[PDB]
Amino acid sequence: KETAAAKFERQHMDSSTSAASSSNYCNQMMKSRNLTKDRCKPVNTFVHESLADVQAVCSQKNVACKNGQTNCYQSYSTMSITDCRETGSSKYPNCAYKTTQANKHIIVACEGNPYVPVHFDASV
Repeated sequence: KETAAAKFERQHMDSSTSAASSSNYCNQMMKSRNLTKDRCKPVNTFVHESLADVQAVCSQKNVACKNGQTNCYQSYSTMSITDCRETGSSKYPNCAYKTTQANKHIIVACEGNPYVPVHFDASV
């Protein structure tokens, strides 16, 4: 099994780097995190912050999730994020990604006891 909360960290957390290191970053991380095992996950975002920092977002600004549910929260501060979007030459099993670093507010769905992030919703 893999808890909702550990799957979030596996898919979205990357505190070991402060930014998108190189153009190689996405191809490497997407595969590394097993995001390219059943298909090429089209898009994925990695947050370069500490796990305490991202968890604290569950107590920040409450906003509507893209799905209409209401358990989403927006971060008061912008965080360092790396955006990975699948290219055109990307053909499974050879998935390809364009790495894109930025600093934006993250929106995450939170749930549970403790109330921890379980889904990345967006960034603005």
